Amino acid sequence: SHMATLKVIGVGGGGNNAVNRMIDHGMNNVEFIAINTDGQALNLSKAESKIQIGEKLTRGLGAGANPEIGKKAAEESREQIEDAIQGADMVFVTSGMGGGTGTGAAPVVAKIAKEMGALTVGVVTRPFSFEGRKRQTQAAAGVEAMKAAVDTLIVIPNDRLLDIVDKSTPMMEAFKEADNVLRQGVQGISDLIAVSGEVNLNFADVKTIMSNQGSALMGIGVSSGENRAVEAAKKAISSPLLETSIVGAQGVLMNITGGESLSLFEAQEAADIVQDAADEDVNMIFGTVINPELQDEIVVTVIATGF
Ligand SMILES: Nc1nc2c(ncn2[C@@H]2O[C@H](COP(=O)(O)OP(=O)(O)O)[C@@H](O)[C@H]2O)c(=O)[nH]1
Repeated sequence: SHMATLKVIGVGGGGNNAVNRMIDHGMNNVEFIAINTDGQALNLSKAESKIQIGEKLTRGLGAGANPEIGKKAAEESREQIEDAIQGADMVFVTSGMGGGTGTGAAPVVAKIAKEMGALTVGVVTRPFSFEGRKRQTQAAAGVEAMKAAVDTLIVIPNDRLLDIVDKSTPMMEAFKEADNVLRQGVQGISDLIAVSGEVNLNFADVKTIMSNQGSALMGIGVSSGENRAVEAAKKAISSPLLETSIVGAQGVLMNITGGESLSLFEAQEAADIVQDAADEDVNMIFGTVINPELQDEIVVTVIATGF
């Protein structure tokens, strides 16, 4: 076939939560896998594929906050993990850094995926500041292990969630907003992989921009009316949740989707917004897709790397 296989793997409590919320929202052409030391949380997982790691180590009661326990559980379940991953051309590993299962096992899962040739993308959170300095330091070590294990890594500091809520936004909704990064990135990459464009981008272009690239920005912006293209681009590159800014980006995959009214001029304006915002000359892998069922709506998908 010529259709890449995409899998999303949630490791630990936060990653399993992300998996479950993405499933609830509705995702179609992606295989979800849940990996955990916590048997109860895994029994509540909506993922079609489930891997309880560290069963003898932990008896399904969790790894605690020893990254080494989660790491050992993952390494001891390597074969199960590999069998679950087999067939994947692209693998998204999502996890909450700080704990023992995510922080320790997500890099092992990512390394396993990377050594099977899958384009391996990490989307991990850092703990809130109020969780303390030891938690944040452990999260940092986990983030560096992730960087060493993945093709590219998106970090979402939980503190940024305090910048998008008002005083009454339910925690559930804010966590759904954090998960939207991963979900909308997966959906955009999927659509781009699948849909032929007037300037065509395929999976190999995604690899070009994301293979062995370290830190990354992943964003999407939708807009309508006058100045829609510029505004969608600005939305795409200006997410308050992402640690990495677009500045200093050396590579960028950029796709623009619109109706049949999509003008070359406004696509140029969007690409200029992105190319200038980097404050650098950026290797842009650029694409355009005409979705005739859109009308006055323009969607700008951006993936930046090279920091
Ligand atoms: N955004 C978000 N962050 C989470 C969620 N659950 C946990 N976290 C964060 O991830 C860290 C690790 O928690 P968790 O994944 O449950 O620990 P582990 O499963 O033992 O590795 C926590 O300290 C939180 O900062 C979630 O549902 N959403």
